[PDB]
Amino acid sequence: KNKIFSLAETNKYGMSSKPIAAAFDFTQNLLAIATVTGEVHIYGQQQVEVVIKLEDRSAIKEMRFVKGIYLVVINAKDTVYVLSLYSQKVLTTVFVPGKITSIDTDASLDWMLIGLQNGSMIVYDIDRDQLSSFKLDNLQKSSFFPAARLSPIVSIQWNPRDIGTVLISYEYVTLTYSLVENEIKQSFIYELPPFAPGGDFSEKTNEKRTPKVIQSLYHPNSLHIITIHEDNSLVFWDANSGHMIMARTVFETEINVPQPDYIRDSSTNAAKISKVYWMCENNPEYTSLLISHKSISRGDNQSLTMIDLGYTPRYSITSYEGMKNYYANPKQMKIFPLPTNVPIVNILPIPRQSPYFAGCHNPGLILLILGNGEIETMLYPSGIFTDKASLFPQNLSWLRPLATTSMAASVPNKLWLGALSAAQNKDYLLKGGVRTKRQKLPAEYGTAFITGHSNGSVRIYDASHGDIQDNASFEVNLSRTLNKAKELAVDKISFAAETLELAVSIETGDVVLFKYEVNQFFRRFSLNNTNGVLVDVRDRAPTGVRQGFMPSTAVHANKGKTSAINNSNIGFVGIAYAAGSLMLIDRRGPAIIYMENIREISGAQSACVTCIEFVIMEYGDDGYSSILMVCGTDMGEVITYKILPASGGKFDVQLMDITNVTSKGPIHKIDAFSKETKSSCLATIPKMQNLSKGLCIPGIVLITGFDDIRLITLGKSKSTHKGFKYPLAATGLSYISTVEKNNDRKNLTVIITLEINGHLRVFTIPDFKEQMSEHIPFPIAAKYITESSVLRNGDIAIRVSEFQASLFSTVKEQDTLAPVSDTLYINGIRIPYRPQVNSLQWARGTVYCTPAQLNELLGGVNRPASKYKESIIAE
Ligand code: NA
Ligand SMILES: [Zn+2]
Repeated sequence: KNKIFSLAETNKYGMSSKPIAAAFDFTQNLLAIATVTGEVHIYGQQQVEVVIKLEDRSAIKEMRFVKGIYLVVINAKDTVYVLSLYSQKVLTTVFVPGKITSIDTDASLDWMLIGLQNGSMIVYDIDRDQLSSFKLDNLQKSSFFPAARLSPIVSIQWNPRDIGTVLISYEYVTLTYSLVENEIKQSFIYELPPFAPGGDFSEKTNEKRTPKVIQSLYHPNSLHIITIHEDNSLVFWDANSGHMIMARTVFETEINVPQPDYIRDSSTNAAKISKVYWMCENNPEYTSLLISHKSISRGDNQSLTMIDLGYTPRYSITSYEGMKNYYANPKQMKIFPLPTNVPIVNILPIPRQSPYFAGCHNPGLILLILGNGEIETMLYPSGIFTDKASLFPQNLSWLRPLATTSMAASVPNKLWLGALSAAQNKDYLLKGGVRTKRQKLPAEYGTAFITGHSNGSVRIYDASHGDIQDNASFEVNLSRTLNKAKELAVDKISFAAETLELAVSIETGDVVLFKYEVNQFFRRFSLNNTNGVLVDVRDRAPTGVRQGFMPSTAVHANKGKTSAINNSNIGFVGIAYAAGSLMLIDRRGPAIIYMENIREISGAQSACVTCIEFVIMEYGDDGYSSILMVCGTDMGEVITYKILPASGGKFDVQLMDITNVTSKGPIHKIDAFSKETKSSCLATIPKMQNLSKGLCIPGIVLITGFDDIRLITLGKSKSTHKGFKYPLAATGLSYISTVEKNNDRKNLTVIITLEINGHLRVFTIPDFKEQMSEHIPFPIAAKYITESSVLRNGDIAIRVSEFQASLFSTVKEQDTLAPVSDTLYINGIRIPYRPQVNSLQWARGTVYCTPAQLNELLGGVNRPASKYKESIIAE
């Protein structure tokens, strides 16, 4: 009933599925990340983010930004899509005649080279949506190995300084090809004589070998090239003479020389090479190689290796031996240990100097997408990994690193907005696009989101995209507060919205308290230093932050993991431990005012308290309101405590009673409302101050069990209950206002419920008359569904999966403005001049070719004008 309620999704957070591939455009300075189900997220400065969903739900293999206005996306079905960063829609879909095994594009060119399984190479005109007549047959079969198996094209790359030359690798031969002269310029075939050790994974060292090629790359100067093979061999060649300069691996050289008495001196089990990147610094004369390794076993066997080659000797005055010396004695080699044992699925360097040199021009950061969906960021060349949420839009923080817990709360905008105004994100990395202003009409309450991570970090921000809320956020790190590096996974979180206080529990059982406030402005700190349970960590506050969530106390009970926590809005914090202990702390102090193991009080077989809540209402029938701490146990028991203002501003704790309320344990949600006004009875400072008035407010407490809800009156026996067909995921009370008369404001208190399978319901209380019944529109993960939070205005924040959350509204009538999108493409940004062959490095030998001339070669003299408005715009 009630035309008042209607289910609608208001917002999405994180990603609807696992990230699988990424790309970056230097010119527009935008980051694109694609998922396993065909969605493409494009990010820019601050919170700029646009999502484009492909018709096909197939996974994305590769993406490239071209001409600064197009995004080329290729899915698993070898279907090529071309997206417009100008109109934010798909411009064309193309099915490729064959299996795509390699490609290459260039930010300044309209052409994409495509290698196929059959070893052929075709060229596609991205700008005019047409295939070129230019096609290459399998050169390996026709010119080098006719009797060999039909080889596919393993890799293709545009010559860094000459758009008219391309580097092509087949399995057993690599070669440079001139599109202008239409002929093979040079070839390179890596052969090992008998007794040559070869790469770490080389087999039958006794015979002659031609180890398959897995990748080919041009040296930034374009005069040398490297070929990497299956045995892990790294071979450097002079691109013009074809002379093989030197063959080596990460640990040795002269691997091409026969050594019948060779013995592998390695205390490190080899890791097969996955991919290689040739980087260069601001000044192209300095370069380095970044190498990734496919794991063996399954334990952190995925580290990155960097070989800094330093200054490249001048080509014209360096002998082959000089060059061999250059490659044999790197300026430096360092291994970058990956924080995780999870396999890397995609590596993307983030260029800082220009879009050239295959997008590796002075990258100060490397983006990594892991098989589990986590996204890592490693500073280059330092190798320092960072999880600073502030570096990218907040929606990406759900991935860096994955959230282990989360919640949402209705917070009063009064002080909330003041805190956000002073917390704008001023140090994000991306610069592209413009965030479209989406001003949200004022409200007394806003929505705060809070996430915990395996990292030990906790992110805090507003779920809205308003002027002040959109780009504001806070991040607190327990690794600092605790001077710890392992065992930091956030287990539970409690956020007191009225006093902006925070309680964080970690996997060890320790709990740290924080509070939004002004800040005070050793390396030996350890919780085990003192014998006290309350450890002062006030001085462990973040250095340069004038204000924010500052730490105060660390709770070191040494009582195991927590079973429940609740930072009240009245200075008290309740903490329960799986082992049975129950603790009550008064922030005024701070001090522990109560601590007993509830197992010695249970009438049932209660092992621990599974839920804690603070209320101010009449206990039983004593005629006045009291401060009551209500606790639900894993066995359906409810324990009620009275918190009484005592002498010297302290408080006494009095156990009122323990009652076995339901066989549907455990109790995981507690709430309350007044019997007459049906307004919230959760404890608040103003309510606490009113105690001196001696008012009496009888109320009803809601006890949420496994699959049943109990309505009870504290201190009384009578009650009611409502059972559900499916287990309950989350419940909560909502307070709504409905106009109807002439300007009459009639409020309504409803309870909203979410079952673990995704079904959502709204009921009026205490009669429990259903007002709405609908299922969430998509599959939801049982694992995270229980983190969901019902909000004060009828909204509900739901965690759908490991990387996704959605905000839903249940109240139909709402002040909704038509959806709007951010701007991605910015006009007038000039794409720099591509590097050219240094007449100073290799004078002559090259054949200058302008893009105009390349366009004629590949497109023909009568190349049509494109049908895209984007073609002319991009000039
Ligand atoms: Na926001
Ligand atoms: Zn349903």
